[PDB]
Amino acid sequence: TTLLQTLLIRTLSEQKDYILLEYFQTILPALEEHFGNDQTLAAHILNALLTTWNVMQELEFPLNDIERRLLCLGITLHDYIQEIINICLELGKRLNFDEFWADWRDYIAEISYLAQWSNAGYPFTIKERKLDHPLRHLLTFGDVAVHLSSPHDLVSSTMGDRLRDLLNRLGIEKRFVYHHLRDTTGILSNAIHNVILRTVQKLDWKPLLFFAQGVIYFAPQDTEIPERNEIKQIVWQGISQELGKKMSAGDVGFKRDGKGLKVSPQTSELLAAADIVRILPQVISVKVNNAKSPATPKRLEKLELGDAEREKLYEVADLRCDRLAELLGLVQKEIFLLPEPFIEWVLKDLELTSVIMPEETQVQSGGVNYGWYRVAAHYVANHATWDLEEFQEFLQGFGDRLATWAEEEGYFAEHQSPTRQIFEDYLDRYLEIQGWESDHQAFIQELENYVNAKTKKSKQPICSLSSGEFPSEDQMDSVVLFKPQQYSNKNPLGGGQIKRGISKIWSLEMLLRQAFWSVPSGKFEDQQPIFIYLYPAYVYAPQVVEAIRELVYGIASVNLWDVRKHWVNNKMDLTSLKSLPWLNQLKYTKEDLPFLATVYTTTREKTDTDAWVKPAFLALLLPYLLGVKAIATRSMVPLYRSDQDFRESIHLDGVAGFWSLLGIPTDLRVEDITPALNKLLAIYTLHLAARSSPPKARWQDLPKTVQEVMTDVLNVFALAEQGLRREKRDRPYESEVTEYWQFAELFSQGNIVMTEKLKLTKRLVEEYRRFYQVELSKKPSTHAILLPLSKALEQILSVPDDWDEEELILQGSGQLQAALDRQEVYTRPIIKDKSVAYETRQLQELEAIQIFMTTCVRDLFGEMCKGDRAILQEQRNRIKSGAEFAYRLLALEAQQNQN
Amino acid sequence: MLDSLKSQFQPSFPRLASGHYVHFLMLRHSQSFPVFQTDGVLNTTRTQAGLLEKTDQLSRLVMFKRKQTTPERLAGRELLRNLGLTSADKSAKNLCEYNGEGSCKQCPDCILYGFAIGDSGSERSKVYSDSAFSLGAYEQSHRSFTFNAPFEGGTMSEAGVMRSAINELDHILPEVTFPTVESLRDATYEGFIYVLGNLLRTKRYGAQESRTGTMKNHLVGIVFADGEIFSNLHLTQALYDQMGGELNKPISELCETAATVAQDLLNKEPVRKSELIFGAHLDTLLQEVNDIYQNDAELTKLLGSLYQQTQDYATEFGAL
Amino acid sequence: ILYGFAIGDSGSERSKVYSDSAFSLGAYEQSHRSFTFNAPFEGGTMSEAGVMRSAINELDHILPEVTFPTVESLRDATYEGFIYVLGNLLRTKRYGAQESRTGTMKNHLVGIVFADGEIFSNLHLTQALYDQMGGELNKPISELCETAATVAQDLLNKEPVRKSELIFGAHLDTLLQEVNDIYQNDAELTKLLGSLYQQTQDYATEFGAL
Amino acid sequence: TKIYRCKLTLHDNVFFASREMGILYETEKYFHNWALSYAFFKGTIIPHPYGLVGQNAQTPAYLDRDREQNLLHLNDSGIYVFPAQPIHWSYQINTFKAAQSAYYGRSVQFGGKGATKNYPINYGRAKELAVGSEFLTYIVSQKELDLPVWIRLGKWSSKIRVEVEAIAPDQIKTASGVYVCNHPLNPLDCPANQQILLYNRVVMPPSSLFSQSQLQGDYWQIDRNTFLPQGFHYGATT
DNA sequence: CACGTTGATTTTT
DNA sequence: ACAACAATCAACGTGA
Repeated sequence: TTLLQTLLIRTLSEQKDYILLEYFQTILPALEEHFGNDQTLAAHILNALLTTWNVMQELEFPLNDIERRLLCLGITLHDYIQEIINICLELGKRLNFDEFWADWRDYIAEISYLAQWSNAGYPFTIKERKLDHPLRHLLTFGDVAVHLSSPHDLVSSTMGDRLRDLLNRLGIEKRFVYHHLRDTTGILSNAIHNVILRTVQKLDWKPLLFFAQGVIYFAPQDTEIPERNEIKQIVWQGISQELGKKMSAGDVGFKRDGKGLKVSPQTSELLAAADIVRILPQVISVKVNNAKSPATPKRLEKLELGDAEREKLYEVADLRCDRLAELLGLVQKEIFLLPEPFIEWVLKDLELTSVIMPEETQVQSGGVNYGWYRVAAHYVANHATWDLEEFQEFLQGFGDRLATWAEEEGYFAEHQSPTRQIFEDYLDRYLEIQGWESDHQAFIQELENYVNAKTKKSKQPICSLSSGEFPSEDQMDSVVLFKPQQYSNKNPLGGGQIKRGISKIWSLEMLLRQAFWSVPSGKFEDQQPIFIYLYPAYVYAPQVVEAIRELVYGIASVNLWDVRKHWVNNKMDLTSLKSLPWLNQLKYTKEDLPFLATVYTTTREKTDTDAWVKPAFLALLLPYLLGVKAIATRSMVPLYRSDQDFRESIHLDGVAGFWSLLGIPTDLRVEDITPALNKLLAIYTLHLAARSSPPKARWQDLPKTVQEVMTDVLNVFALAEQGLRREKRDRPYESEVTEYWQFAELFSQGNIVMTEKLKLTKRLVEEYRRFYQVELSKKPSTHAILLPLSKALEQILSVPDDWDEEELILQGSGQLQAALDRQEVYTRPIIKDKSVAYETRQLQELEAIQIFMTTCVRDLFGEMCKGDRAILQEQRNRIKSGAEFAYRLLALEAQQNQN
Repeated sequence: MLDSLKSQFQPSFPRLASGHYVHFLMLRHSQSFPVFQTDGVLNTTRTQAGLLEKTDQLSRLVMFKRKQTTPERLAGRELLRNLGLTSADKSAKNLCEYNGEGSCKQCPDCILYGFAIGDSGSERSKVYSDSAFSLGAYEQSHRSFTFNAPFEGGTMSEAGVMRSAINELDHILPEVTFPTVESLRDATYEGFIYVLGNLLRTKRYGAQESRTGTMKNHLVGIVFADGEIFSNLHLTQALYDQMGGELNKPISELCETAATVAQDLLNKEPVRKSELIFGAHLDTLLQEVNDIYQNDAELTKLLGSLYQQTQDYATEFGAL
Repeated sequence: ILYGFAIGDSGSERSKVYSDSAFSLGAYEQSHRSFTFNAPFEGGTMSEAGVMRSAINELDHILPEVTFPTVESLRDATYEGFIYVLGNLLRTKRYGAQESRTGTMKNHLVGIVFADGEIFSNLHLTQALYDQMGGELNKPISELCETAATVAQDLLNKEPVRKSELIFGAHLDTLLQEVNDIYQNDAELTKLLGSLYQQTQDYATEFGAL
Repeated sequence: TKIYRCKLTLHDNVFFASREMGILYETEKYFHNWALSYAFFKGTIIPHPYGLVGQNAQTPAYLDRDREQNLLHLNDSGIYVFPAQPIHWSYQINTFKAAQSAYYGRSVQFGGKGATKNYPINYGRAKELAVGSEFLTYIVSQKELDLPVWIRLGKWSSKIRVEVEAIAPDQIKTASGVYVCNHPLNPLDCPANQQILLYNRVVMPPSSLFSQSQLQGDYWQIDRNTFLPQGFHYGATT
């Protein structure tokens, strides 16, 4: 199957949708061959088919099983009467209509009538125009619903008016309704969308169309639109509980550093003060885990503890001291406001009231709180019989004692909730359900905050990822996915505000990315992450959004070695890629639907080219497999939308310059993608031949491989020879001789001097092959193949620079004649052929040697190499490599065409 | 020459920009293997080959504004330190440091090329400039050279194990030309001699300047105007088209064809122009500025006045 | 300190010797030859079991009397630092690949110019020297060193550079002897270069790597 | 009254520090109106003080009559630039550095000792708009206007060729109703007698633009497929 | 503002 | 025969 077939057939449920499954089994793979290569006609027909099928489910009588087939065929033909029944015959058989139903040629009159009156000698088989009624109104609904551009385009007059009078003529008593979310922040935007979906289905709404910022629904006519103040509290509880359980499990909101365990500002809001202290024994059992070099001996050394106490501790210095010291540290640092009510508790809820005086537990410098590492090491020395797991069973009970004790005394605050308030205001600016009241935004506050961003009357920095229209706070190593503390143009110049700002909205989003992508905090940028965003061609059907869920949660981590292997095999037909296992019934049904469908690369090498090789391939590939539109960028913030973005199928924001050197456009139409994939796989299959090692692709050298291919096209054969040298193989396969030549013809395609040099290197060898032919079956050496060209080049290089071209032609042809007469007679095509008189064999040999030598001295040396021996000496090696590949190609072409 | 041009310039540095531009038209010729890199490759961009309506695109080397302005700028600061107008010592009253809080607010570099401390002052660069482009294609204009770094005992092996210290690096070739316009707003006469000084006196650019990267700045004309004249890209695309792509020409034919292409362009651009110093008037102007930069008394005088003018601007209108 | 460093902790230091790629005064075609080299078995033949070794290849080598004009430049030296760098220029004699077998050269210092900034490129001195000879490059090394001296002084009078001292000819072949007298004297050299060590160690503790 | 269709071609790479994420600084794909308004009319109309010092050196003067670098001078000149639509674009991500002017350099951590203040120490990557780009804007004025055929924009004062045509009275027409603007439009410059019904937004300093909007009010159909809001002026919402 | 301090990630047939 | 590099480019906390 194709990847698009594979994803789509999962979304169906056979008990009463089998006819749409017959289409995906047979017409769909032919559809994306003819129509697959702005917008693509295969993705238009697929969304049109699916949307009419979803409209059909509402009809109060079931459409006949014969008529469902007419809809499925008619909706494919619609992009183009005896003068049209033949254009239906040609196109149907190309599209394998036969396999959907063999019967179709009977109904071709109807199938052509639904795709464009009088019968013209072709009478309709379907009983009466009461069956053409639902068919024609279904077909004309899909082919306008898929041309909407935003959820508002059904309340805006341009296409929405006709969608209502169509639905009325279909007798459905449902009504179009929408949601839209104008502001598009990543996972938080996806969560908001999927909570509105999960809410409105309880009103019996059913989504009909999906867009990058929203949904259109068929919803009943007698339903209340959900209240603004209610979907606010629902969507906050959704996001705050889903992130809540993640912080409670410890995979987000906590970070280890040198001053001990830290907690994110938002953890302090989303968990009550009593919750965090009950979770700490489990987060230390995840975040405090270095058994190779734990903190306690390092901390105790800088305490200078001495006094014959040191050995009581040091013989038990272990990870199980750290975990307790880190817990006591974070509770002291964040939970209790004055220390003395709590140092007196821990020193008696543990048995250390005597050994350690209250004030000697607070010793610190630079926040490192050395004193608790002494406390923990006494409790761990006294109970030294424990292992790590029976210790964690202690510390879980110690935390729950601390939690209960703190709240019976009331020693912790009901901390503020600022991210709820700014999130309720984020919803009030940027979320709309159809029939909500709306206000003009006060953009003055967004300017006023910028005008003061570098002035003392701004308390926290302005957001680095947005405009600063919502309250912001300093970036944290435990919140953001990258370095918090680098130079900012937004912070005042020469000020002490060295940390950048983040909006409280983007702070939840970075934490949702830690929680739901499972990426590092403050360190994800060093994985060189490039993000591919799979935007719609305006509209997706519900089955396509389910298909894109099965992709973005299930896609295989690409390895280019076997993508190479399955394309040099299959003779470079790019259609082979359609069938490969790109993934790992639906399996991701519990995950949220991707409204902004993001997939990302991770690299461990340090260069920009090492980052881009998989994203650039995937960003061409997914539009070629699924008809989606891809933008590849380094930005964790996604691109803000407009109708100008859609004017190309792919964008690649700032590819390593190998892209531009190859002359591939950094934005591509659907007509450009198969040229581009051919050039990208051609450069990968040449780089993985030379400048690679079998386990190490060395993508840091792809800029050296491209610059050589572009400078002079014969380097394609110089690299093929290096690959033969690494593989320790003495000659290319028959496949390699046409592969590396189709690559040279591909990279030369636009250039006059390269097409001239590639035509010259063939002509050069095709000329000496008139008088010399070593048979490749005898396993000859690279030198034996190049005997006349090596003796031509050595002549040009050895003579004084004063001597004429017409002297070189004579001296070198003498050396060719002298060399040929020392080889065995079977190698000499003109002399071995006894059919003609001896002086005429001599005369034909002499003029064949002369014309070859004239091409070497006139065209190879004089014109191409500028008549300069320095410029020839640099090329001697690649001219030789190019001529060996030319000789083997001319021989492979001869041994075929001689039949 | 210089005695006639003294009328054109401002008599002292103005507060507001007045729209007097003196434009230096140059060909920067590569002399030994410069490396204009960022991100580990020679910087390149796709461009149209020339102005005459081509379908034909061309990858050309780009020398960014930073890569040419900073080597000019820093060659001025070391001259001012050698004249003793500024100092490197943290205990001196005329300290200037290139980027931090310790930047001066008075010296010629700070007023002509600008500074930004924060609230304690900033000044806009009066030397305007553009990113320069190779006249020919990247495929014609570069070569890649291997480097290695063995043990001092002459061997890639030490103690029986190999060093990983080999790689390629990418270099521009010893005849590649980068057509350039540098432009100076609202300058005093001595401000023009300081900046024109930097253009003629600095000689190395790009990475590895300790070992490579000499360029010859051939000045081709000076043009006094009410406004911005044309871009480096537009001059380069005009110059390629005047040659029809026969890029293999000697330095003096390439400079004289740039002098007539500059005048062909200046006639079309809508700004009024007071003076057009080209040819034998430029070669006498260049001799008359070379004569300042070779004389200890004359140069200490002019640059002393520049200092005073910029110290006076600083105290009257500048950052005090 | 003088030639710089950039590996590991404790920072990086820029070379105070500024150098540039040098060019042959003549064309490649008049200035090189390709020589075959082979490697037999010690038994004096290219076979050890009847089979061939085939260990035969070409390499290109620059001919004798091929001349490379160049300017080495030294910034911000002490007097002892000048004696060290100038010592390297007079005391080195092998350059290319395969030092063990090849690549001796004769450095004739033709001038020393004290300066407020950079003078001409290597390529520019080469293109001036070729024009002054008219391309008639088969002239003896004494005439070639005397032609380089007059073109270097012509070019220096066209450079926007204050020139404090211009040591050429009879003053330079005085100075070259006064520096040979350092490098042939065990006490004088130890003292001078020992002072340099202190100067460079004090630079290191005051401004450099501490 | 007069309207000029101005198309902007980048003759070198343009950078604005629109957003920052770790080592990466990036440029939004729309040129903000107020940036282009000073690029066109600063020195010709709006004053251009070479120096700043004080609060005036880090506080904008966009719409403050008390300061010289106002965009309000242009309200009185009867001129208004709209923001810029990208017709064709590309990005280059290029590193930039701090110079080691001294012979000895130590790589210092930002915020470390000797590095405790916000300055461009170390290095960063700028996502610039590239030479391979073309943008479209409109200037509307009440007087024939001597527009400069070259402008400079952004963090590095980068050259743009402006090629400009006055849209003649034979091909514009004036109307009023509900219209889809389809050009970018700045919400701060929106007067009374315009109201914004729908918008799609591009979040950007100093203030967000609309990339697409539906408006109710007066307009000029300047060619058969674009509709430009009439009566916009700098800061009209204040 | 100026002193002090020192843990983390997961992997490219 | 055998290497394709090698390093460096904060993130807070606390007291005055």
